[PDB]
Amino acid sequence: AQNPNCNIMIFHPTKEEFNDFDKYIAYMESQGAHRAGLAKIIPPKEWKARETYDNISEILIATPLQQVASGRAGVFTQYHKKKKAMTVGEYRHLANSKKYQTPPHQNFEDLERKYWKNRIYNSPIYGADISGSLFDENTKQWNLGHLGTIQDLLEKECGVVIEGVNTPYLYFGMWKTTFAWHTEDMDLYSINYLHLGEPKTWYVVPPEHGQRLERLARELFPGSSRGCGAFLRHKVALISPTVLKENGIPFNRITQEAGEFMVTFPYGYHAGFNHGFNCAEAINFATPRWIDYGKMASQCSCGEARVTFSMDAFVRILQPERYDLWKRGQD
Ligand SMILES: O=C(O)CNC(=O)C(=O)O
Ligand SMILES: [Mg+2]
Ligand code: NI
Ligand SMILES: [Zn+2]
Repeated sequence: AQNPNCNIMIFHPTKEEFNDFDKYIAYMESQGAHRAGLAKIIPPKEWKARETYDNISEILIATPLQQVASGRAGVFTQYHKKKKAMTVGEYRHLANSKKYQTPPHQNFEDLERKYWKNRIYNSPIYGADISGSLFDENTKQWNLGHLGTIQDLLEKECGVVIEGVNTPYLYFGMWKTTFAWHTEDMDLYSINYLHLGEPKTWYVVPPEHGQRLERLARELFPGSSRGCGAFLRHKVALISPTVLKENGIPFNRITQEAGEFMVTFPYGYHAGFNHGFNCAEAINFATPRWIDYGKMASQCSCGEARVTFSMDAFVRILQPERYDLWKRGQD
């Protein structure tokens, strides 16, 4: 078996190998990359996502989210308070303010220490899930706005034609902005490109050990666990690496820098934080190997997790028994 310790792999494709997305994902998996839950892909040196980022300040962040923490430094939840709309220019200015900026630090490890020590005592503002793309239409390779769609994958593999579309989303982050422990909707893959700015640190549990994370999470968030059988779909729970180590949960960590791709694999739980002002673009995608994960994915039926028009069709076709009760959560 390739990659039996489930280490995060880093790939360096040539421009020639960067021409066929599906075939490169298949290559990565041949080398065991999926076992970790997360891989990094460094694009060829000749590739660029677009010519410059000089004209992005007028993008609107219609609902910035203030991420308010509760709990203890190692084990907390965050709630997202809606703030008034601001442009990307306004947001970058706010991110760079004395109140919100990244503190002085030695290296990524000192900054990670400061994050886990101090996160709960601040409420950074996140511009998340903004439909859109920053790829130039003339970028032909690994353009997250031109991938083949999950609907077409289901059609090619399974023969069923469904409604729905699949488009990318932009994330504008600042110091301490946080993504809680989750897998993707319907345990899909995701791909994330860091377009500009400061890094993003990721933590990931191997898919083969996801249930161990869930068991710990039920113990650490006992009331949430009673209220919903898949409460990590709410995307509010944080657990530090120290706590994961104390409880024997296998995981890995890696820092993504501007100009690099990350791929998360089906049922790879991940969490992380941003080092300072940045902009990422991400989209879900599927392969043939995904199909059985889609059939087995947990679902939120307390109704908190509340998810897309397009995810309806996936649940209807892959999880017809759940469909009924699931749609009660979403209506
Ligand atoms: O970048 C973020 O804030 C979160 N991204 C993801 O969880 C992802 O790409 O799967
Ligand atoms: Mg603009
Ligand atoms: Ni994700
Ligand atoms: Zn729920």
